[PDB]
Amino acid sequence: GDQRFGDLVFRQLAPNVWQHTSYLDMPGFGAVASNGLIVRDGGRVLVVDTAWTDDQTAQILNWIKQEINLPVALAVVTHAHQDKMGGMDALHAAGIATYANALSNQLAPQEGMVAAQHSLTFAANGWVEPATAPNFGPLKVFYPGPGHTSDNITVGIDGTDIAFGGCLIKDSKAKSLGNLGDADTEHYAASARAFGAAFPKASMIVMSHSAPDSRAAITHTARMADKLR
Ligand SMILES: C[C@H](CS)C(=O)N1CCc2ccccc2[C@@H]1C(=O)O
Ligand SMILES: [Zn+2]
Ligand SMILES: [Zn+2]
Repeated sequence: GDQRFGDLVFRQLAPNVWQHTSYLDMPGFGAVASNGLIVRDGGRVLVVDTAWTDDQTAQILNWIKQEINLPVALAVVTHAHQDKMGGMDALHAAGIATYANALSNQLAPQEGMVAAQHSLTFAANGWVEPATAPNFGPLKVFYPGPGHTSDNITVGIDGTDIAFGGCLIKDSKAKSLGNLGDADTEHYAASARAFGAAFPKASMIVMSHSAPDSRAAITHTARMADKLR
């Protein structure tokens, strides 16, 4: 199931949904996978998260051209860290409209990232303000609260069993929540539970640093975050 294309891996999760995976050495910790999503909506393609680098992100676009051969209408990126936004210039070079949380766009320069072209904002209960996410089709964007970072957002795919927790959610066997330097340890647990509650029909939880898991990833993440309060 893991289709290799250059240095990336693509895995079909549903008839119109694929996981993209790219790798970057984090010295002393290995070649770390980061996952995002590709969704076909009719005659166009939507991307969730870049790869770590421009070159890897251009490879995503080349895979899409070969395996889907439809235009990429937009991309949404889920926080201002390199695994999610490191390939912004490649998306812009391809003419793809890009979207991020307004706070991610604000943070991008200090994080060494190129900002997305458009900013998403969110209602008090986390759902995206629809005028800021035009043409998102089946992508349902939700801000669960601060957790892994203050800007982290999540995305469900309507018409599927899939929701994407990004780097907020760890798998059900993870030993910890990882680096907490940008994290909000007071609010993380509630944000993890809010993601679960936003997407109650998503039995397949996709996340950035582990393979797709059951909803036990959400409960385990929440329980780990409870430990930190
Ligand atoms: C660059 C990304 C942005 S989320 C990052 O910081 N990661 C990625 C996953 C990983 C794996 C091994 C060691 C550290 C990390 C670290 C973390 O989450 O702690
Ligand atoms: Zn991150
Ligand atoms: Zn990450």
